[PDB]
Amino acid sequence: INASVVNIQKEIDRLNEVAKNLNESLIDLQEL
Amino acid sequence: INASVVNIQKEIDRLNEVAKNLNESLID
Amino acid sequence: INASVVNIQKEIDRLNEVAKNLNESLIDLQE
Amino acid sequence: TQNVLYENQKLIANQFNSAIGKIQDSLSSTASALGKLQDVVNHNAQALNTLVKQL
Amino acid sequence: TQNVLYENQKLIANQFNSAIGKIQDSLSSTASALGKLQDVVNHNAQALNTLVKQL
Amino acid sequence: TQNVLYENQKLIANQFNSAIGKIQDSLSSTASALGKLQDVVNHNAQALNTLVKQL
Repeated sequence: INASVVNIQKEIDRLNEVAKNLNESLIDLQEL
Repeated sequence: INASVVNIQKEIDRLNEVAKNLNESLID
Repeated sequence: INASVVNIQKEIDRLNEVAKNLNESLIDLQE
Repeated sequence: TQNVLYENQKLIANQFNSAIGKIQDSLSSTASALGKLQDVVNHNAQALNTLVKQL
Repeated sequence: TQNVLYENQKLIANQFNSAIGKIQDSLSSTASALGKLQDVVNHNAQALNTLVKQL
Repeated sequence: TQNVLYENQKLIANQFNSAIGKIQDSLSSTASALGKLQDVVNHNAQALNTLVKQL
């Protein structure tokens, strides 16, 4: 009858970081 | 000693909306 | 008074399945 | 050469559409899982509160 | 023909960038939902623990 | 000029591939978080039911 706690802050922080990192994957083409 | 409810319906609705809207990003 | 349990194993396994399947969508262009 | 360029463009588009389909699947699964977790967490919170009130 | 190829490239890039924006939104929403669920789960765990310790 | 078109093709392919890698990573993290939430929610549900039966 003991309640445990969950810790998923690493996964959340990683999701936010990847959200930010995807900006670097946007395509900015060279004008021909 | 009150228990709280969680409300993430905004996030769920937005995920479903994106799962539908990605059809618009398909290349023809 | 009854506490219920959750079962989202199929969803978790689907996320991992998509993570793996996305390798077949990578681009290998003709030289 | 221009035909190699056009076939490359078609390959890019097809691979992109494939990836988007897979990503839509993942999004739907994520939403489903979050909904189930919401339901169960709120159900168990209400059960705990009912227990407290009944005592 | 080269203009047509460049325009196809711009089409592909525009569609890809829009898809990336949508995916980023989905990532941020999933992070927000997971955070809220963590907060409520731990709060209610502390609330069950308190109930046990006060019974 | 067609060298610029070739470079654009390669840039599109590489950016798409890196974005897909990032998305795969995020999917893994989401799966991990969901698994942990499921485990803890069901451990706390069993704890509550056991408290109920004890009382």
